[PDB]
Amino acid sequence: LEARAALNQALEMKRQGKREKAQKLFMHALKMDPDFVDALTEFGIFSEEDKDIIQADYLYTRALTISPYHEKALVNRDRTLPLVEEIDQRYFSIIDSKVKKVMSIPKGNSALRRVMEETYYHHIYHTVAIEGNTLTLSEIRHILETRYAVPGSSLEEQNEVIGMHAAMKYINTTLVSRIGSVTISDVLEIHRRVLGYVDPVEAGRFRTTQVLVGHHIPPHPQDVEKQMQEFVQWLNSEEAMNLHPVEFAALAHYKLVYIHPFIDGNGRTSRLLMNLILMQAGYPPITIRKEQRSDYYHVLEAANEGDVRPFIRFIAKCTETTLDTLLFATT
Amino acid sequence: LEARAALNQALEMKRQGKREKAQKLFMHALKMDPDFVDALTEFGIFSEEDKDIIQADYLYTRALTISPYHEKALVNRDRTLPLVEEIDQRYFSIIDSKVKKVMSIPKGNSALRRVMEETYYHHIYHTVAIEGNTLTLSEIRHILETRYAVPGSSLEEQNEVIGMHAAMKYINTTLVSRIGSVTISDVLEIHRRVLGYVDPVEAGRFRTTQVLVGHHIPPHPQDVEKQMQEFVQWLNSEEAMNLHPVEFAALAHYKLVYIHPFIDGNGRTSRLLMNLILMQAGYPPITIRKEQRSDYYHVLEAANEGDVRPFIRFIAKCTETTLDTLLFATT
Ligand SMILES: [Mg+2]
Ligand SMILES: [Mg+2]
Repeated sequence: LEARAALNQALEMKRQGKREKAQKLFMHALKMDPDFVDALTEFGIFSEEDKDIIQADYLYTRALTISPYHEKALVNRDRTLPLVEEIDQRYFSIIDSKVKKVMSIPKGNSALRRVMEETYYHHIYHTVAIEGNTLTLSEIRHILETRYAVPGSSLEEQNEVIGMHAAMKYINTTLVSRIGSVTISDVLEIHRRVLGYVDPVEAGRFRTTQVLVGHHIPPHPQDVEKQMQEFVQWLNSEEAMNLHPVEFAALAHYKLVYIHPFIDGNGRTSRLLMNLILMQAGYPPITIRKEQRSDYYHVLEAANEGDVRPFIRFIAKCTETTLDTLLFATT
Repeated sequence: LEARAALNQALEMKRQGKREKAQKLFMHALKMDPDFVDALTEFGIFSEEDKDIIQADYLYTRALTISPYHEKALVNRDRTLPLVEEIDQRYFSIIDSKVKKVMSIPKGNSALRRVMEETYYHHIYHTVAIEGNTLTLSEIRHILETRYAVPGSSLEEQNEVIGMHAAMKYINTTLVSRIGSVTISDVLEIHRRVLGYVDPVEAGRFRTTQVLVGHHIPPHPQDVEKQMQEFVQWLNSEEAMNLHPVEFAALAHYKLVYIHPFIDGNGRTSRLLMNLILMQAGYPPITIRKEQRSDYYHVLEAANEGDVRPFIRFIAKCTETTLDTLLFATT
């Protein structure tokens, strides 16, 4: 048991007062056994000493999903759960007050006008770049302003960009202002534009083949439609409307990605649905940056393994970064 | 009546023995009055002297569609109608025997192999060039071989080309060899690929707005579906199967263009349907050349004004040119 060995080194290393070695030893131990209950528990206690309550609670919560009767994780989780709820609520309150300031700024303001036009091309850049698109911000600007092809670049990559433009224009023209319930048709019409210029056969229609997505196996094609019916019901439900808008938008994003209803364009379509929910709640649209790709996939994995909270927190931080930029620009 | 004046000059000019002036004077007169019964009749008699029986009969036939009791057109038409039927049949027999020779040539032949690969890119070039696409044969070859964009050319123009490639590949993979009836779905699946990369919203769905096409007003959108049902019924009918394949393929082309079922891609889709019918009858695919555009539109106009025979003859000549090239190349 190299797992059981690595932990005892980590605990010894902590006792001595070497945080950095202990840190790595805890990580090494959980790489060797990701379901190692005592390693999660002891790394949690360690994290609380650095004042990282959220991480400690994530670890205790994970431990219990494996061994729900582990006494040391249970006693600790019972303390941290209500505490982390309060910390998470307090962060939503900081976001709420930062949105109030941004909502207040006069609509004509020359600074706010400049920022919003840049973030349009910026959103297209990052949302395609995240899927492996190699086009630059300026190349994307050239494609959308002139409608002419960029030299020595794949037509497919350029068609992903005009697809994103057509989808966002459709959302802003037809959906953002529309009052009433979201429909499966709304999602199909978004996808039709996202993927239409790349794969017109598959655009606007459900995946017909089972796939692997990282370590995720999504619903079988035969179940995709019913899962999407249950999803849009949730989008229109009472409990969804009573969530904080950032949590509602984050969970809508995660649920759609989990279902993976299309052969491709699931990520791009989910990030558009997120921004529709946020904008309908009077939030600004947010952009998960190309550089955040690895963090993005890590919090999706944590959600798949049973805890969606790090994903929600990740979307909350993206939402705060977006607001900070707008406030800064108009201050 | 400048019409009545121009004719009398033409007749006088013919009496004297000046064919060229008379020719132009007859044309000038029919420009001024396209329904001028005596001008059509007298130009017909003139055409018979040059041994142009087909033109003379076209003119007599046109005269009678205006004035069905004009005695001089009627006596002439009654003579030329059965004669032109025989001449048209004899041309179909020359085409039939030229197809027999081409069908015979060994399938492995290195010369036949070379020709057919060139005509693929050649077909895409002419079918898009006819619709106003400014891309060159080599630019089209670069787009389809590399999938990379050509410098300083519109994405739309390049997407028309990958659409044509996807449609032709689909036809050859799924339709050409398939046995049984053609369906409306087959036509929608062709259109889905033809227009999918340019207009994914409209690809594979019937026109929802009334349009003008030259001087042609097609069926109103509310009638498009029923007209397409009647059209595919005709495609699968007994009378269609008993037509000469060239006449069947030409009339299928004309009927679909007349209905104009889509917002765009009607021409490209009709030329594909023509080549599917020809190839299923063991004919080679044909290409209406960019340079023939004006002749093409002239015979479509003659069909709209009540005589489809010049259109059928035009497709027959295109079919003979195609065969002559193949025979030449392998001789
Ligand atoms: Mg590049
Ligand atoms: Mg050019």
